[PDB]
Amino acid sequence: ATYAQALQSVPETQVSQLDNGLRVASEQSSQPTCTVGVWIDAGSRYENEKNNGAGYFVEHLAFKGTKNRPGSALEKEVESMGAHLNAYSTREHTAYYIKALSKDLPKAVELLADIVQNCSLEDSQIEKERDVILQELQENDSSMRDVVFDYLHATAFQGTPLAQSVEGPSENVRKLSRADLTEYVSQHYKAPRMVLAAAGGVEHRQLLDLAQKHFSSLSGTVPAFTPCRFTGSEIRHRDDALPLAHVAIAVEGPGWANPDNVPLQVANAIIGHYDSTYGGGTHMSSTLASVAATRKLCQSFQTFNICYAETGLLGAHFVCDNMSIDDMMFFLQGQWMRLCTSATESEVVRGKNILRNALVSHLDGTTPVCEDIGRSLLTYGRRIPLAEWESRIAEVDASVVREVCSKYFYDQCPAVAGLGPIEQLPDYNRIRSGMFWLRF
Amino acid sequence: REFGHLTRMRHVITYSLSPFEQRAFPHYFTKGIPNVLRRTRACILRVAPPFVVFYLVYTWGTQEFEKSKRKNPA
Repeated sequence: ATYAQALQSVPETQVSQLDNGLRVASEQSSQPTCTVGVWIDAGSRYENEKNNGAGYFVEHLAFKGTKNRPGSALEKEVESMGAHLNAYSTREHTAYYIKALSKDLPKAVELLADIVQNCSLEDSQIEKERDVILQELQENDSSMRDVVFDYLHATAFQGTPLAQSVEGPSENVRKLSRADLTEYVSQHYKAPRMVLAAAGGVEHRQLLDLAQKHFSSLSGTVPAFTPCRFTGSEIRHRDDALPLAHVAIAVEGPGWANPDNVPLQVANAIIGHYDSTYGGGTHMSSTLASVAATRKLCQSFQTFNICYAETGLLGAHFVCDNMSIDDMMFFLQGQWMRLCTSATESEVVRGKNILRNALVSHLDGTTPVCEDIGRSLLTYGRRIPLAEWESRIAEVDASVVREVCSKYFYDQCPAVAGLGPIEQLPDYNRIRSGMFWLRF
Repeated sequence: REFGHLTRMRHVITYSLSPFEQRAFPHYFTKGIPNVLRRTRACILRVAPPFVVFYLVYTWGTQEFEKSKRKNPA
């Protein structure tokens, strides 16, 4: 194959639906292991200030027992077959999945339906998980990146439910009752909002029969989603006891289904990423990475394209000592401007190659493919094939990158989060002025 | 003295808005006028009396000086 025949030879995601509206999607291989999961259109952005944290609490109680499998029994079953049960929650999505052997798919599927359908939500377990969730909140406080991105979401989407954190404030953790959680599950764990994905040695017809045997009870065939205003704003938490400062800056980027995402991702690949444990250092094609390695300006920087249904965070996060924040801002915004006005074809080619490599390398293993299927059916209503992603990347050039980075970056108000010894984090007006060029 | 090495500061959070998200003259009169009146009552008895004394002294000196150039019958 020539990577054009290899893309054309990738197995096809097969999608069906139950009468209740539960979608069933699978990518089959010849591997002897599979990943099967449920992805739900439920998150913190669906929570208000009183219920905020309920979804994380329900994820916490997910494996602690159902009416059929009390307490540890479920875990025992999973552990007794060599399978791995995992879960996660975001501001928009929730997922419960099993990594099992291909011959364990029936039981795995059964284990999932029970988990999403019949969680006990027992009050004793609710108190134990209350204690656990409080300790995990204090554990999350120690992670400067998690805090700085929660801050970025809180100031960018202030007044909206997208500013909410996934876990909610600790006061809600202490106040959430069983009635709160049962209401959350009854309003958000619905078949039309769920996707049963499976990647690996899984036949779609057999998975569909399993879903019709285990999920057909679910809601047949309503509060959901209001848009979230973006705000140019800054939140600076100064703690000079912290050794390194974290700075996250983002403009309003596109939502999930916007084609602008493909050129913008290309542009982010042009800026790239860095940390001080890199081989390439000063020789890196990314200008910011080479300046950061030559001057030791930062410990790391990453570009990001966070997407929600209708908006997102397009920007960069960097970590540096107190005396270099300013420099890190100057060279980062400059790169943004250099892309808006003078993108240049060869680095667009490099960024396109980086994006194709990221997309292909990410989908390695049954679990990434299962997540791709579930999250893709939630965000696009479809699994976009890699051949299509390649078609969209192939139609990117320096004119396209210049135009889209102009549309999203140039002369736009960013949202800014600073955490730590951030006295040298530039004043908001100085950053905002760094978002345009007078020469241009 | 440069930004980044001025002091130690801890546990202080600041929230700011973009200038393009907010107004430049919000409540400029409904709040500004009471503030000017408050700032005027706060200082008026510290500033005004010396200038009242100057007005009186100036008034007296001028009228007296001009009261000396007048002919006194003699």
